[PDB]
Amino acid sequence: AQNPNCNIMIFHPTKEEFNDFDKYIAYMESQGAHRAGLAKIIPPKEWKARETYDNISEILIATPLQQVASGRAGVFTQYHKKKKAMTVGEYRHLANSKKYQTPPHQNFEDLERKYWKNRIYNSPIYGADISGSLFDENTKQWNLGHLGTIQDLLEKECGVVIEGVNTPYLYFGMWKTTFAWHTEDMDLYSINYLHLGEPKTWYVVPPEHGQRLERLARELFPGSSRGCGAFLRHKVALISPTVLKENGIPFNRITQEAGEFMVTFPYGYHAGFNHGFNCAEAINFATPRWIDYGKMASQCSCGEARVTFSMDAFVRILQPERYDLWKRGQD
Ligand SMILES: O=C(O)CNC(=O)C(=O)O
Ligand SMILES: [Mg+2]
Ligand code: NI
Ligand SMILES: [Zn+2]
Repeated sequence: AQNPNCNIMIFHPTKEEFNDFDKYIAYMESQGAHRAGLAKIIPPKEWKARETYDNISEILIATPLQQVASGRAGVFTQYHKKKKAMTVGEYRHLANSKKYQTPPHQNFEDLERKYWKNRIYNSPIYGADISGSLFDENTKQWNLGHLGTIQDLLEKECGVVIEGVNTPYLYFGMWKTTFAWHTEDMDLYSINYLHLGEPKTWYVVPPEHGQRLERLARELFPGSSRGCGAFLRHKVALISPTVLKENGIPFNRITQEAGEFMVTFPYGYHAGFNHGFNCAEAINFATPRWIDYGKMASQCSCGEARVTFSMDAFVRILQPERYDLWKRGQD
């Protein structure tokens, strides 16, 4: 079996190998990359996402989210308080302010230490889940706005024809902005490209061990667990690497830098934080190997997780028994 220790793999495709997205994902899995739950792909040196970022300040963050934490440094929840709209120019200036900027630090490890020590005492502002793309339309390779759609994958594999669309989202981060422990909707893959700015640190649990993380989370967030059978779908719970190590949860960590892609694999729990002002673009995708994960994916039926138009159809076709009780939560 390839990659039996479930290490995060880093790939360096050639420009020739960067032409066929599906085929390269299949290659990475042939080498065991999915066992980690997360892979890093460094694009060929010849490739560019776009010519420059020189006009990005005019993008609007309609609903910036202030991420307020509750709990202890290693085990906390975050709630998202909606703030007034601001441009990316305004946001970048805010990120660079004395109140919000990255603190002095020696290296990524010292900054990771400062994050876990001090995250809970601050409320950074995240511009998340903004529909859009920063890939140039003339970028033909690994353009996250030109991927094959999940609906088309389901049609190719299963013959069924469903409504829904699949588009990318932009994320504007600052120091301490946080993504809580989660898998993707319907345990899809994701791909994330860090367009510009400061790094993003990721933590991931191998898919084969995801249930271990879930069991820990029910012990650590016991009232949340009683309220919903899939509360990690709410995307509010954080657990530090120290706490994971204390409880024997297998995980890995890696830092993504500007210009790099990350791929999360089906049922690969992940969480992380931003080091400073940055902009990432991400989208869900499917392969044939996903279909079984989609059939088995948990769902939030408490009604908090409140999910997309397109996820309806996935549930309806792959999980017809759930369909009924799941859409009572989403209506
Ligand atoms: O970049 C972020 O804040 C969160 N990204 C993801 O969880 C992802 O790409 O799957
Ligand atoms: Mg602009
Ligand atoms: Ni994700
Ligand atoms: Zn729920």
